[PDB]
Amino acid sequence: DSPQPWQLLFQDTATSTAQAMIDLHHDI
Amino acid sequence: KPTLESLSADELEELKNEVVSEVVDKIAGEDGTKLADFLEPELITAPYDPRFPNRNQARHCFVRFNEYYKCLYERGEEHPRCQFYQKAYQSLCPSEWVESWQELREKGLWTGKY
Amino acid sequence: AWKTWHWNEKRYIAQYYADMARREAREDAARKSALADKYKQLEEELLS
Amino acid sequence: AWKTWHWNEKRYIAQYYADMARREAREDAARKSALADKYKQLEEELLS
Amino acid sequence: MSESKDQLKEKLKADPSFRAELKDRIKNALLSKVPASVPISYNFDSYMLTEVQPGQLRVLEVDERLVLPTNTLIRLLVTASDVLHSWAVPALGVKMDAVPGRLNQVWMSINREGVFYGQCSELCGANHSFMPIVVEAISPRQFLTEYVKKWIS
Amino acid sequence: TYRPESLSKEFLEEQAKIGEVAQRMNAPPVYLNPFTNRIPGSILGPEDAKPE
Amino acid sequence: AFMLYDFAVGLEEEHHVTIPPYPWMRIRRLPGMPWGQDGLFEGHPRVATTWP
Amino acid sequence: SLTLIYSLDQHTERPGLTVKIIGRQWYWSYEMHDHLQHKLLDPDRLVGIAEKALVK
Ligand SMILES: [Mg+2]
Repeated sequence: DSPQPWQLLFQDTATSTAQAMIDLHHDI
Repeated sequence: KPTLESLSADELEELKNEVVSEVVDKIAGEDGTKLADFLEPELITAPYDPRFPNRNQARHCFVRFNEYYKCLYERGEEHPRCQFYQKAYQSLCPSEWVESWQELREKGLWTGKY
Repeated sequence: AWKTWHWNEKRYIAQYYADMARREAREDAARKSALADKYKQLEEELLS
Repeated sequence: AWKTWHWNEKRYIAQYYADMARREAREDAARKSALADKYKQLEEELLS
Repeated sequence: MSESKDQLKEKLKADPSFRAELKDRIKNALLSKVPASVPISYNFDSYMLTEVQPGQLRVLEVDERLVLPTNTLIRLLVTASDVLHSWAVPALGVKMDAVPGRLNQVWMSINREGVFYGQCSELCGANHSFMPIVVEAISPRQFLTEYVKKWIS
Repeated sequence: TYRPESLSKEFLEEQAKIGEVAQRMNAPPVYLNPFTNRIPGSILGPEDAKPE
Repeated sequence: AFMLYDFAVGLEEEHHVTIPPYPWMRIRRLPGMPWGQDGLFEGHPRVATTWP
Repeated sequence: SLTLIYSLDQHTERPGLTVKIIGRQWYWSYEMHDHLQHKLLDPDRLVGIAEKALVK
């Protein structure tokens, strides 16, 4: 929803599409 | 007294109308300010046109805006299809685009036939 | 190890959305219950 | 490539028959609902 | 007169087909009490807050948010007026450029309520840093019973 | 030439009191990032939590 | 032979078709041209400058 | 990845809202023009209630 200090990976998601994109990235 | 075995169709229809109205005015109201707990709101937007498949949807806007004035020329001003086209282009087109298109229509610089 | 961490996080997300659906099923049952209560009131409103 | 084309066509046929079954469930639900309405009418026909 | 009204009620008691026809007439009369369609329309601008309070985020906070219902298929038409801009909300997985003369559509459906932040993601001038995006998500029944009543004239 | 006022210690203490909470103008406030801070799916925000 | 015929049937015909000032006609994003007001090689502008 | 690309169009439902987003220098502008209509929620129970109100 918002970025966090010292964050490494993506932000949290509220659509299934954004989650699917993050899942594809982790698979790669 | 004209009974049900002697009444005609139009008098029976008027009697049916009176019977229904005299009770539904008590149920729902004369205006309908009592059905707010039994009403489901729903929002209507522009439907998906199969003719316009790409992500750029400017042509859908333009064709709906033109179909509105074609409907207005051909099938009167108060036809339901013309209102459908009007709500369809109003749902898609930005307001700046539409007002530019009426100023081009008013200046005479619209290339449509109608 | 990386895919294990990812699967753990996806498990938490699935449990989160299941709990949210469990909650959201509760208000909509009580809404229809209140609707049926108003229907039972309007039933005796037209019978009295 | 040929087998990929054939598999795609079979996917379309399966989707067609699934959507046909989705349609076909709707008419026969409203048939039994109408039958239950006629049952609810004949119920009060023998109770009035 | 009055007995013929009572005879009409007796025919309602006797004939099921007349009972169904008068029930359909009741349904027709009840739909006449339903209020007609009203248009919902707004046109507001969203500007970055120059000074923020605790509980607000610097650079990312706006004055006017975009309010969207959840569990609803929403079409987003993105365009521009002068230069190229990009409407990016990283939490919702939408990033599409705003091109002058184009009308780029996005289909979006949000799973959960919340407040989602974003910025503009295409270089557009000296103040490219200061065009943030905030999307507020609420439930559909709240959206259709309270928020859209703010835009009825 | 400009150090912003959201990095001063008073702002930081008042923000740490609130936490990662976002207000809403049409709805009760909501927890930000409910997965990385492990808020359960029954709880949406602090005011709607109403602790037992 | 046809080019030598064309050199003698050149600037003698005339066109009086004025063009309405459509938004795609006579673009003037900057004022004028680097050489003057009208286009280069343009003896007779044909787009309506009155419009009516 | 190809399957995720072709899933970006999700027009298989009734759309419920349209929002026109306009980018300016330097701010955003949001627009809407839709129609709100109301429908009687489960009218057949009210139809039967009126039926048993008129039968007696
Ligand atoms: Mg770019």
